[PDB]
Amino acid sequence: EFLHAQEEVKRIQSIPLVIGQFLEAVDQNTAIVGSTTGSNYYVRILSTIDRELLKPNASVALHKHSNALV
Amino acid sequence: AVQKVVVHPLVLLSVVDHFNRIGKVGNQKRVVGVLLGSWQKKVLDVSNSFAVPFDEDDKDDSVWFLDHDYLENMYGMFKKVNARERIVGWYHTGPKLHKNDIAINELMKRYCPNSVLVIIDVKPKDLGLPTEAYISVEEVHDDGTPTSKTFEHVTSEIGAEEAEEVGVEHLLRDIKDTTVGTLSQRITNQVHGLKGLNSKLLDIRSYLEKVATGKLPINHQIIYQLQDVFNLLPDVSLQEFVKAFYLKTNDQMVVVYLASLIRSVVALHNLINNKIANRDAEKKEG
Amino acid sequence: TPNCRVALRNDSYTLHKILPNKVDPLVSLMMVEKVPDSTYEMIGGLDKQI
Amino acid sequence: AVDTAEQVYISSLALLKMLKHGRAGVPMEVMGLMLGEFVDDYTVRVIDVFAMPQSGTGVSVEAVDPVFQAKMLDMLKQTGRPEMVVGWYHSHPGFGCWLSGVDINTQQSFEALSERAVAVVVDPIQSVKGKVVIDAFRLINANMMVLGHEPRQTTSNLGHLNKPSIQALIHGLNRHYYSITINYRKNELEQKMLLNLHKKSWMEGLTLQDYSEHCKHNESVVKEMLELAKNYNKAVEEEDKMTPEQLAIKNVGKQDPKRHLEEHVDVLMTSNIVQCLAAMLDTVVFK
Ligand SMILES: [Zn+2]
Repeated sequence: EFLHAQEEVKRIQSIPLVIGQFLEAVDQNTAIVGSTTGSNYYVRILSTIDRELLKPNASVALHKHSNALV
Repeated sequence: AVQKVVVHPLVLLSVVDHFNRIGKVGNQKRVVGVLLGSWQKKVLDVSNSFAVPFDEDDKDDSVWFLDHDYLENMYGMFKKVNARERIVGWYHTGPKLHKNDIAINELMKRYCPNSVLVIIDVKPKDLGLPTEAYISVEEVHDDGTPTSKTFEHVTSEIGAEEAEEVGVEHLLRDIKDTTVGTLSQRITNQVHGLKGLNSKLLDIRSYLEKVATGKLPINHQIIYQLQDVFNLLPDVSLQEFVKAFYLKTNDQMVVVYLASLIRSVVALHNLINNKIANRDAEKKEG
Repeated sequence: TPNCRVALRNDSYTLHKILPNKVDPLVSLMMVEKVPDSTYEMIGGLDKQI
Repeated sequence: AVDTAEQVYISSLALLKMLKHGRAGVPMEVMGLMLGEFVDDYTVRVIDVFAMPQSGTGVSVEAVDPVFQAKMLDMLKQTGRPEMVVGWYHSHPGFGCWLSGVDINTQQSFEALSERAVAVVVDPIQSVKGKVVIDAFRLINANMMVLGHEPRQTTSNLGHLNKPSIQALIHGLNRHYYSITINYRKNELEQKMLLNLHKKSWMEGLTLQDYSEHCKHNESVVKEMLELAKNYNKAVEEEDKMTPEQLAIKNVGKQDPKRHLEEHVDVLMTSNIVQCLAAMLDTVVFK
């Protein structure tokens, strides 16, 4: 089941991602990102990304439906 | 000219239930139905099918019933709800196939010119056999031989598109033969990959037992086509010798000093990190 | 709070959480976050202006 | 004499007809029927599903064609098995699952004709990864407004299978229709033939992928594993009392000391053993 978990975490990102830009970080594993569709959002972020690449600004990859940082 | 057929997993699946539909009155031990298809290239595609009433008699084995009118209307239905799909052939089961299949095929080649048939194996489902598909050509037989039909074979496979793997992966949920394998997974692939090696070989064992012993008339084509196999296996030599230990050692070096040492030192790091954190909580309890 | 953003549940529009960090778009080079580039002593000859 | 926590059995052959036909017409909200048998009071099974030709109206009562109805039923009587219709389904691409205002009228038509006539909503474009957004529902009366809607009783399997999701209770849940549980009539000889025939490789089990790319890959890992070993040197000879339980937690990065370590040692081990062990067997087996 540990290998099932790492697979399903892995295959959430190989997808037609949408691209927004990182805006602000609330805390651990949750932040504010604004999309390039307009309409600024507030979603959860992963545990994969090292958090030192989100300074105030970075173009980021976002899921369509769940809309989280990818 | 068919490269290979692609079996969508709804069709076989929709054969097994229809065998189970008639199974409450089951005395036929064969199920014949219509195989819809989508011809694209030299590779063939199948994604839908249905069944048709069919009977067959053990005596004289040449009185048989495909229903044309049932084949007309229900295909007219599936055309109306989906104009992408058309017929490509037919199916049956019971791997010891009845010899009537010349007559079944030569009838419904007036629906598809390059008609094709697929044998599924509902009850034998164990060792190495997903399905089997034939192709129909007719030479005389050979140069100085009488006439014949001679079904020929085209290789087969089981295909996969999106929104059926979604139906597949949600239905396995038990062991699944999990993604890219471990040590135990690869060794089992070598085990039952080799358990079918002699299984194909025990079949070719029995053929040249019962043809060379003296029962059934010999083919000539299969004999010399078997002959070149035995004059193609490699042997051991000095050039095989010095080369094998040249690159077995080279595979070995990566295992020996780079994997065994470094895994030990990491576990040796977990010694000191444990023993420091053990006794420093021990001596500082009181 | 003034300029207070809130987390809003996207279905039923209920207040999920008070969001901190009131709006600061494009404040990147503002508050530099790394100072050490030159020291106080390596200027020389400009003492009255210092 | 009232509803319970029921159960819906769908066959394996049904589910593949559902989300293939939904994936076929992905923009245009496809429509089909649901053909099974009301087996008792509070379980129901469905064995078979056939589709419907699509009209310009869409999912409504008018897309149900009565002459396509009785003709399709007739040619399933003599081949396969005849049985009663037990419901219907349609596809909602842009959102998960809830009965719309036109969906609720065609449910009234079937529940007046049939016993309960369970509807099914399938989202094909959301059902992608390893889970399926399929749900089944049933229209509740307004006569029980002074009584308990969802009239459930003596069982403890109501709190399972879903809590009522927020995107679905914003619509007519739970005062126009109720949810109902789904599990699968899953059996052997269909489980094993779908396992063993979709993922199998017989002669591939002793191939070689031989050595020009295998021994090349033996260079491809060792090189950065050298540099990552030098990074493993760095943290271990550091070893300072910087409150070392805090020093380990403020630099989690899915990084050097054990995470980016022996993971590579595993891949170097599994690739080379399975290569060399299959090499020795082919010398054994073939002369
Ligand atoms: Zn609808």
